[PDB]
Amino acid sequence: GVEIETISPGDGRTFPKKGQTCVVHYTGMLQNGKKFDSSRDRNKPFKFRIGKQEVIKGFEEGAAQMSLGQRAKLTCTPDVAYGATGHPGVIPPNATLIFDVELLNLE
Repeated sequence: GVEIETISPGDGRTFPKKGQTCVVHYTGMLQNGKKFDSSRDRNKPFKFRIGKQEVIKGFEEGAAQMSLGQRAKLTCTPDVAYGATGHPGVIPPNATLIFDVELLNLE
C-alpha cells in the first residue's frame, strides 16, 4: 500500500514512463525513529530508470503517481520492502518506511 501525500507545486502532466531515467532527492525516515538514508548529504541524486526492479516496490510505484517538480510523502507497508527479510543492521524486519521524495527528472 503506497499512500501519497503530496506537497502541491509542479505541473501534474509530465509523467514517468517505462525505461525513463529520473533523478530524485529522496530522504529516508523511520516511523517513530531517526533517519536511515539521505541523498542530500552525498549530493549525488540517485539517477535511476523505471521498470527494472532496482529499487523496492514501495518506492517504485510512488514515483509513477508523481510529476515534475512535485514533492510527495511515501508510506511503505512492510510486505513490499523488508518486513519479512529486514536489511541486516540498517532496516530491522517488520518496519514501516517513510520517504520524503522530490521528483526532479530528466528524459
